[PDB]
Amino acid sequence: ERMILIRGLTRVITFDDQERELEDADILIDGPKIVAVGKNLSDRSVSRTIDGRGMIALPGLINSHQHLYEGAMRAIPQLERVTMASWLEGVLTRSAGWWRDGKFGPDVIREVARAVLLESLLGGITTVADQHPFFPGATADSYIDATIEAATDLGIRFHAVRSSMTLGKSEGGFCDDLFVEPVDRVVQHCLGLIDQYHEPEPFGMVRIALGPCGVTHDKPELFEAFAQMAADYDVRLHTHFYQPLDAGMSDHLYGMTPWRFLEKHGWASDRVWLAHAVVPPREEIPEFADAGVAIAHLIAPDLRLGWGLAPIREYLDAGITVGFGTTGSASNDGGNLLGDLRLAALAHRPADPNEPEKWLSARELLRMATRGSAECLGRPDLGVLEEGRAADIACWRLDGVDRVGVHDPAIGLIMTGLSDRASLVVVNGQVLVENERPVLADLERIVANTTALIPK
Ligand SMILES: [Zn+2]
Repeated sequence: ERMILIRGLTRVITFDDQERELEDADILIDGPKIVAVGKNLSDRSVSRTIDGRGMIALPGLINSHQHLYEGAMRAIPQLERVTMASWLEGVLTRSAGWWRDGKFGPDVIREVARAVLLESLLGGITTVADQHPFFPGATADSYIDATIEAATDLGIRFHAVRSSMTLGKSEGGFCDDLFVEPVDRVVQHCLGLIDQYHEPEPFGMVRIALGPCGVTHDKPELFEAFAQMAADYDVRLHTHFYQPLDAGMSDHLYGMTPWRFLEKHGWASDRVWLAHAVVPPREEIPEFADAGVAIAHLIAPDLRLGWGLAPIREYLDAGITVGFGTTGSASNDGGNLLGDLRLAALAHRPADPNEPEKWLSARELLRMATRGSAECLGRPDLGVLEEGRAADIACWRLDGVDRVGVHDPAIGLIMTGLSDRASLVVVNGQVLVENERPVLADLERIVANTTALIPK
């Protein structure tokens, strides 16, 4: 009261239940929450007014699938053109080698996370779900502590997804037994993280989720423990889903499809969101919907790894929640969620060359990146510019020379531009970016410090 007023925004995209948009309108903020969205709001109890003229405001973008530690693994010549098998082997080899050489402990990961998460804020991303699977040694080291610390320092909203690779090469697994933890170690560790960090209240800034790498990378016992843990502590469940080699490997290991696996081990529920979902059998999609599972579309790695086009239109037709994410920077290789939406806008269209009404629109993509992702993460308090939701807001300027001649500013955010840099970004009511610059973080100092720590 002590309120913040963003006045005169040229366009507001709400993604509320009526899909309202507004022009020349205001957003009124008090503490962590939005008070009003509308024309000519009162500045009676306002301590600060921000000039929104020439900007478009959206809900803060929500990256429902990251791997922050991979920020250290960008643009590696040997991984430029690689199929999954070679790629995965190259990432595991590097994370294991750097770690054993003392170059990749929680303290390095903290600063790599700080850089990728600051990038995220600067890209208009106000919540990130990071899935960290790398816990070498005889004790679960403090990598998630490190990412939470970075996220907390920056003030970005954060879901830490505790991942693993519990299926050993012995038992038909992919990875070296250095990455393989006993299921009880993983379960024990997750219990402690929930107790220490999880903020279940509305507008909570740190949440914990439980996330096996996959149906063919983790023991079915882990899936069931997590299903129990999620019901008892009311947290959510995350895993990869229907990557191209999965159906065959699942059949080989278990004689069932990946979806049947999930059903059998307690994961066919509305506690679950699923990464990629590139190549499910079409017949199972109605079952996804009936179960209430959510799907995060990840166009950039699906393309980069040569996997192709997830049936997103089919998911939307079926009423399935669709969110959006970047995955990690070893398979993207950036954290630029907004830019990746352009990739999706365009790459999907050749699959349906004569039915353009099937193509994903700009507004559908922006909805996936905000409300959709919010729903993946089970956050009814995010992803929507309306009274009562979190004051998580991302705004871009529309008056650049590269956006001249744009007729619809929302389509324009996808279809035009030299830069995806946000102008104004608010998280939990706190202004963190203004004039395309961090207001509390030392951008240059963060770059210098993290750069020095990247393994060479
Ligand atoms: Zn992933």
